[PDB]
Amino acid sequence: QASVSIDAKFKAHGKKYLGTIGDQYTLTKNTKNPAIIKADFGQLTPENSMKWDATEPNRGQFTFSGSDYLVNFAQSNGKLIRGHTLVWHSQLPGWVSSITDKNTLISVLKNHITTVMTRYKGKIYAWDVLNEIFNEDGSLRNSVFYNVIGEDYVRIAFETARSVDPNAKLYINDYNLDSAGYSKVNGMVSHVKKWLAAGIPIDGIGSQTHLGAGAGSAVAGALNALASAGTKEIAITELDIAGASSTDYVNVVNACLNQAKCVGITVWGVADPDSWRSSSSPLLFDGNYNPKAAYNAIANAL
Ligand SMILES: O[C@@H]1[C@@H](O)[C@@H](O[C@@H]2CO[C@@H](O)[C@H](O)[C@H]2O)OC[C@H]1O
Ligand SMILES: O[C@@H]1[C@@H](O)[C@H](O)OC[C@H]1O
Repeated sequence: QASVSIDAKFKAHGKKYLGTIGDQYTLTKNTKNPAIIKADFGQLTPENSMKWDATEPNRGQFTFSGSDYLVNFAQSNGKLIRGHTLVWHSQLPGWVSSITDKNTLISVLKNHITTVMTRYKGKIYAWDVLNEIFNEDGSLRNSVFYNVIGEDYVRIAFETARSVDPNAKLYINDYNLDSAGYSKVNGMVSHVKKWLAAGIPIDGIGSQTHLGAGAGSAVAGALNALASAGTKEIAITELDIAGASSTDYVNVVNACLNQAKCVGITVWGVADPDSWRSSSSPLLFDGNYNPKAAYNAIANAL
């Protein structure tokens, strides 16, 4: 655990949290990891326990052991939680993707959203209702949901989510929204304006922010551009930067700090060895679960 909590320092600027991710393995693999989470972060996103493949492996049959643990740990330690993720084309059981009937897919889709959201109703700050539904060029991704249900699945998803748990912030998450003018950023903005104008309850836009070294400085403008979509809020949801330089991290932290709609940042992992991009050392803590230079730099910028 670092002595100075960046989550604390960020919140002091009026932000909601600066968090990270977790699940049974990482929260138990050693003493430092959970100690770091408790000491320096204020929000948690289940790394994999809440995805479709892990919550509904077989039609209408749920398995909540893993998610229950993540949620319970967070709730027990005063950490906000971001559910992730309800609708996505990846980490999706074959039984779902094989469905060809629209009404059948809608029934299933709603049942999944409901059963999962209901189980943690009132304990979830924000849900990534939809995840990565855009092609890089701004058009809608042709996932089973899009091919079978069509564009109406967006409305069906958010509206169901909104009714099941009106206390959660409904989000649409996506990566590569890292620079103003990027096709995906424009596609996200234009679609969201359309949807919001149609009455679809979209409370925020989630920007993963999985960056390469040197892409930090361009994040501020992307955030500004996303702000034009018109959602109540926005947030950096799955942050990690190859090289984890202090410059990239401070830039990204400032990108959020100086944008009124950015409620918080969630770093996709605690220490390097546990990173899904470990080979790039893209996290704030190293192999020894010790603060890297970037962590201290972020702290001193706040
Ligand atoms: O295998 C897991 C990965 O899928 C990853 O989780 C994913 C990373 O990519 C993002 O698009 C998704 O939003 C996120 O949930 O990180 C954990 C790995 O173990
Ligand atoms: O432990 C579970 C809890 O996490 C969930 O919120 O409500 C149902 C319980 O069984």
